[PDB]
Amino acid sequence: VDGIQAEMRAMMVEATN
Amino acid sequence: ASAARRKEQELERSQEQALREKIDSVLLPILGYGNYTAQVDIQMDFSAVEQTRKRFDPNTPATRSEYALEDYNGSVRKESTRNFELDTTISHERKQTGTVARQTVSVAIKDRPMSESEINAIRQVLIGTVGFDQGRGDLLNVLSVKFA
Amino acid sequence: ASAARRKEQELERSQEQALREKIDSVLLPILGYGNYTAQVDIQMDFSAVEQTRKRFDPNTPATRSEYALEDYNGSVRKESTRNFELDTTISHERKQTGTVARQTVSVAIKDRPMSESEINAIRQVLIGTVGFDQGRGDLLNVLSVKFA
Amino acid sequence: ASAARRKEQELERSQEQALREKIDSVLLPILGYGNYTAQVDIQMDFSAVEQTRKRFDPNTPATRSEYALEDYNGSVRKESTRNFELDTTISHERKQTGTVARQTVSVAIKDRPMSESEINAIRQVLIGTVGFDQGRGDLLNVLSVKFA
Amino acid sequence: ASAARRKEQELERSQEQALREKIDSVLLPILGYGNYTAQVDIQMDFSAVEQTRKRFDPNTPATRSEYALEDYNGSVRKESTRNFELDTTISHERKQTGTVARQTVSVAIKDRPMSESEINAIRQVLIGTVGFDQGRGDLLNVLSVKFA
Amino acid sequence: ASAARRKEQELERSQEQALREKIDSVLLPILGYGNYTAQVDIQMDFSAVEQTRKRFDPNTPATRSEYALEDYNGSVRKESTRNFELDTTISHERKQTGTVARQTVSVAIKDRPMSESEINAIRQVLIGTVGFDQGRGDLLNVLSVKFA
Amino acid sequence: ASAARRKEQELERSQEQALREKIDSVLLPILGYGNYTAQVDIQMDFSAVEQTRKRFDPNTPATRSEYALEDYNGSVRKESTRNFELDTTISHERKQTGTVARQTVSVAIKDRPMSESEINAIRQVLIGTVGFDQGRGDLLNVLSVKFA
Repeated sequence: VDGIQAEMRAMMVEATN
Repeated sequence: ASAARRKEQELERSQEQALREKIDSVLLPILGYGNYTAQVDIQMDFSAVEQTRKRFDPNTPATRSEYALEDYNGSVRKESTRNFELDTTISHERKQTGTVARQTVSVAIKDRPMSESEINAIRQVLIGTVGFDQGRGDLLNVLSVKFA
Repeated sequence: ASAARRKEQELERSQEQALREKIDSVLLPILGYGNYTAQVDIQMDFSAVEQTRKRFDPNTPATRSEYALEDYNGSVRKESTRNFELDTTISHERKQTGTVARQTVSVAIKDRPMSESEINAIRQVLIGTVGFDQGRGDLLNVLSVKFA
Repeated sequence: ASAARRKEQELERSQEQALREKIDSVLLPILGYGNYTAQVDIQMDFSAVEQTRKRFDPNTPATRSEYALEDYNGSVRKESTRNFELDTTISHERKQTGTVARQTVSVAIKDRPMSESEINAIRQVLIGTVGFDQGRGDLLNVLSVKFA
Repeated sequence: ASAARRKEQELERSQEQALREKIDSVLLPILGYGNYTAQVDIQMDFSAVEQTRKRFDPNTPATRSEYALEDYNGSVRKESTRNFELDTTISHERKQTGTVARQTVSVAIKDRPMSESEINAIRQVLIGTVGFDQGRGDLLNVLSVKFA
Repeated sequence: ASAARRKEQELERSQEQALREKIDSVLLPILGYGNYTAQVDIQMDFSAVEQTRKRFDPNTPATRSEYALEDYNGSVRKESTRNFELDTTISHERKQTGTVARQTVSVAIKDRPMSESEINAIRQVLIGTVGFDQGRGDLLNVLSVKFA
Repeated sequence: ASAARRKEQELERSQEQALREKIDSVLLPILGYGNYTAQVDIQMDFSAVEQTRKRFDPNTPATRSEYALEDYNGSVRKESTRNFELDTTISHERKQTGTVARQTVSVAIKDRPMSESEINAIRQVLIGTVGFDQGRGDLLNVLSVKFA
């Protein structure tokens, strides 16, 4: 849910970095 | 879905058969043909657990911004504002459906009885032959009985 | 849906038959042909439980932002504002429909009676032959009766 | 829907027949042919229960945000505001329609009578042969009567 | 998905077979043909863990902007505002599905018994032959038993 | 994905075979044909780590803009505002999937035993023949056993 | 990607083969045919590092604009505003994927033994024959063993 979406956003931050 | 339940029963029976085959492959040389009997019960859970954990680290914060006002006169006013950054772990786990939740194995050895030392040695071989896991709730009985 | 109920009855009967087959495979060598009789009752629940748990960790909070005003004069004013981050576990479980809720096994051994030691040994073999689980409410009776 | 009720009656009768078959399979060797009679009544509920439970954990709250004002002068003002996060379990269960709500079994044994010990032994075999469940309200009568 | 579970069972059995082949390749020259028996149990987890960690470095901050007001009169007012930059590591890990969670190996050596020194030497060879990992919970039994 | 797991098993077995080939290529001249036996276990991790690190240099800041007000009267007011530029390293690393996490090698030498000096010399040759890495957790056993 | 891992294994094996060829080309004239054996282990990292560094020069700033107010009365007010320009280096590096992270070479020389001086001379030749790099963690063993 919200926590999983936050995890996905963190992975997206990783990809952008 | 009842077909799925049928195939789950098939999976459990297949596991039991494989364990019985291994038991035979170990005990047939050691004991001989027809000098033992063994049966195996395997109970398998088929839940659909799916867990998401979000863990922090309270004891190692990193200050991002900070304000600190400290005036005197007597009067002593100590205002403070602080923002922190914390270690954040987000783990999403998805367990496998069918897992052996409990395993029961019983072996009966034909008399002519067997000494305690050899019974315990056979038990030690089986532990490892079957993958005995007491912490899982598994049970392993080895008895010396009189075959008719 | 009544066809589904019929197939559930079929599943229960199949489980009972399999357990009876295992009982025979164990007792036929030990006791012989026609020296015993055994029947098995298996009750299976077919509910559709589906649970979602959201658990926190009260004893390890991590401060995210913090404000603290503490002025003196006498007068002592201690204002404070605090925001926390907590460990959050979110687990979604979906139980399997048909699960053995209770298992009953009874075995009767033909007399000529049987000693208590051998009765208990047969009981020990069955425990593991069938997968006896007392905590589930299962029941296992072994008696020595007079066949006609 | 009356066709559904007819098939429910068929299900109940099929269950009774299966239990009678098991009773015969157990008692025919033990007692013999024509030395006993047994009949089984099975009452099955066909409701459509569907429950949703939302449970919390009052004794382990986790503070999310917190405000606390405590000033002195005498005058003592203690303001406080607190927000909590609680363990939340949400379970949706859907019971199976047809469930055996009560089971009645009666067995009559032909005289030449039977001793109390053997009557109780037969009762013990039946308990497990049928899956006797007293907590469900089931009833099991074993009598020794004079056949004509 | 039950086909996937079947293929997982196949993977586990294949791993066990490979380990048995290696055990044979080591022990057949050392002990001989038919002088030993060995069986291997391999339990493999098939979860789908996927973790994201965001870690900071509290003890090495770098000041980005800074304001500092410090006036006297007596009265001493020390205002301060500070912004920091911190070391930020963001690691996304995705574990492999099937991993050997526990490994059990048992080897039985035919008597004519074996001395403790040679038993321990065989155990040392197996440690490395199989890849014994006690920290994983693996178990390795080597016994000297009497073959029939 | 289970096909991928199968090919991972194939990769591990291929690595083990290659290491065994190298072991043979070294020991066959030194010891001879049939005077030794050796087996290799290779455990390979197949995670998907992908890390991003953003590191600063706190101890060498460079002032970009600066304001400094310092008035006296007695009263001493020292206002100051400062902006900094810092060394910024941003490294994105992506680890290779399959990496040897632990390596176990065991070699057994046929007796007629071997002296400690030659055992240690063989161990030294193997260290470098296999690429022994103790810091990785690798293990290398060399024993002198009695072949049958 | 597993095909990529296979080709990485091929690259490592090719490197090892080339180093072995060079070792032979050096030692075959010096020692002779069949008087030595040597094996090479090469471990290669295949990460995907990609770094961006932004470095400044704190100790050589260049003032771009400047304001300075300095009034007296007693009262002494010293206001100042300053803007700086700094040396800025921005380097983007992208490391090559496959790099030899550790290299292990072992050479065994047939006895009839070899003196320490000649062993060290052979070691010196190999250092340069292989490109020995101790700072990388490489290891080079040269032993005098008894060939069978």
